[PDB]
Amino acid sequence: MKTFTAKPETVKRDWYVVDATGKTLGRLATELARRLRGKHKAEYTPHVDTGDYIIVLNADKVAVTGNKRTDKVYYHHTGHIGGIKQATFEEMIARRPERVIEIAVKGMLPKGPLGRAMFRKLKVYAGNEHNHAAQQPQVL
Amino acid sequence: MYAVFQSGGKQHRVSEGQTVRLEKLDIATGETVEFAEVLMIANGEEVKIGVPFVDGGVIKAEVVAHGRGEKVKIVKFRRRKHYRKQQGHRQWFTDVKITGISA
Amino acid sequence: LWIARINAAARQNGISYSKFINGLKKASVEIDRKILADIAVFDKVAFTALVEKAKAALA
RNA sequence: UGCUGAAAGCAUCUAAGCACGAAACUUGCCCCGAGAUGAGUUCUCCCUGACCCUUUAAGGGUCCUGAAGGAACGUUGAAGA
RNA sequence: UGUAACGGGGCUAAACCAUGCACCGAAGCUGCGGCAGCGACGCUUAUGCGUUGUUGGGUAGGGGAGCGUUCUGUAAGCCUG
RNA sequence: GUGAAGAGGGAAACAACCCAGACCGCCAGCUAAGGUCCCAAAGUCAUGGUUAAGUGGGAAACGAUGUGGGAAGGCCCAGAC
RNA sequence: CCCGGCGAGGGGAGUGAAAAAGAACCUGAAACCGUGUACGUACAAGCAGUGGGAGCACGCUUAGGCGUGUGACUGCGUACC
Repeated sequence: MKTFTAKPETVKRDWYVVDATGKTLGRLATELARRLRGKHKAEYTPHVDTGDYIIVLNADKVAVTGNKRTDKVYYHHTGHIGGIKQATFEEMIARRPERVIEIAVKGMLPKGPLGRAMFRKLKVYAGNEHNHAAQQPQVL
Repeated sequence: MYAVFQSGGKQHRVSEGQTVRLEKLDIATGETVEFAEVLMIANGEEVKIGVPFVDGGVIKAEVVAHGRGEKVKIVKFRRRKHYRKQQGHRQWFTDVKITGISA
Repeated sequence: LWIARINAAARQNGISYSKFINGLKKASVEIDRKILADIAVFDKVAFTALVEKAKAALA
C-alpha cells in the first residue's frame, strides 16, 4: 500500500553529456547534487540510497566569475596537520583533474554519508570528442 | 466507489483500499445503519474522459457501515525524560473502516 | 516525491509548481492538488490535455 | 624595472595590454606510493575432457591414462619475534 | 600549532532595497478520536450519563483514589498428584 | 517576564536571560518569527529602482580629476573653460 | 558389557518413578563462556536505536502483502541524576 520506493537500486540514471562545463559551470556544479537526486528523475527516491550516470567531457574550464579565481586556496594536509603549507589557486590547479576543483559534488554531499559509494560512476575521463571513453550504447 | 470522505481519513480516495477513517463520538461498533449520506462522490475518475477531482455526483451512493473494530489493537506510549514518570496514563482512542462496498 | 509527476516534464513547458499555483487557486473548487494530482505518474498520454481548461486567461 | 600611452592634449611601469623574476607556489627534483577500496592497467608467460541435479540467470554438485608443480621435505640464514 | 567570524561552498547577479504572489512550515491550532480536576445545564439523585464552560507538563504543602511472593483471617467451603 | 524538582522549537549550538509552548495521534492539515539556489523537500516567477565592488557575516580619527538621485545657486556664446 | 594408562569418562543395560535422583549426594536461572540454523560483514564516525523497508535461514496460505532476528541505505540524538 506504501507511498515509499526502496531499494530502488537504481531504476533512473539518465545518461547525459554535461556540456554546461565552463559556459555556465558555477550554476550547475551547485546543482549536480539535485540532478543525481532529482529535478527530472525525482519521481522515485529523491533523498535515499540511489545512483546516477552523468557523462564528463572537459575539466580545466572552471570559468567561476569572480576575483576568487586567482586568490582562493585549497588545503588537505593529509598526514600530521601539514606544518609546511600549500598556496596554489583555482585556475592553476584545474589544469589537473584531482579531487577538489572538478567534481563539484564534494561540497554538496559534503561529509561522505550517502556519497560513500558513488565517487567515479561519472568516469571523470577528460579530453572532448578525442576522449569519449564513456558508455558505448547511446548517451544523450 | 471513490469516496469524498476526509475527516480523520483523507487518504481514502481509493475505491476499496483498504484504508482507515474515524470511530466518531457515538456508537461505531453496530455494523450498519443501511442508509446513504452522500452522492457527490465522483464522475470523471470512472470514465473515458479523465479528471483528478469532484466534478459531478454519479448515481452511486455510500452506505453508513462503521463496522466491527472491537478487539483493542495497538494504541499507547509513555513519558519519562527528566523526572516526567507516567507509565500507565494513556486514555484510549483507535481507527476503523467500511464493510466492503457492495454497490 | 508526489509532486514530482507534475513538475519534471512540466518545467520545459514553463508550468512551474510554485508559480502555476497562484493561477490555479483563483478557482475556489480547485484546492486539494496536494496528493490527488499523483495519478500523473502513469496518466501522461491523456493527462497532457488537463491545462487547456482555462488557458486563454490562465496563461 | 620601464614599453607604447591615457583617464585629465599634461606627466607617466597599467588604464586595455607585455616580458622576465626569487628558500618561496609549482615542478618527472630527492623518497615511497589505490595499504590514496575512484579500485585503472599495460607488457611477458600459462589452462579448451566427460556430465549430473531444479527450488533456473540463481546456482548447487561430480568424475577426467593424475599433469607439471607446491609447502612442511635434510641441515637454517644471509632478515629470524 | 590543518584556509576555519552565515554550518558550508561564495552567487556577479541567482543578489541589495521597494512593490506583487503561492509553496515549505517545532509538540505551536486544525482533522476528528478519548476524558482527570473546579464550574454552568437537561434532568436524574443512592447517584450518574452526557451536554456546556474553564482546561488538561508537575519535589516543596494540604486534598483524595489502585494492588501484591504471604504471614493472621473470609471457607471439612470447594479446588488439585 | 515563571527559571528547576521543565525536556526543547526561539534570538548562533550564550541549559537560565524577552515569552506561554508540550498530555497523547495519523501513509493527515498547516501558524508566526529564521528564511526560501543549496546538504534541504516550493519561482532561474513578474514588476520598479540601484548597483558593476567580489559589496554580504571588521568599524574609528581623516581622505579622493571614480560615479548616482534631488532642489536651489555661480560662471558662459557681446565668448567661461 | 565395551575402550583407555591393570586410568578418566561416556554408549547401552539396570535395582529404579527417576541418574534432567550417580557418593566435586540440593528435584534448581544467576558475573563470564563452546560448536552450530541464517544474518550484519577487514573505508571505522557519535550511548550502537525505535522508525521506514529491500529480500534472506526457515514456516502456514486452492493467490490473499503475514509468524520469525543480527539489522546495506540513513535519520532522529545527547538515556542517567
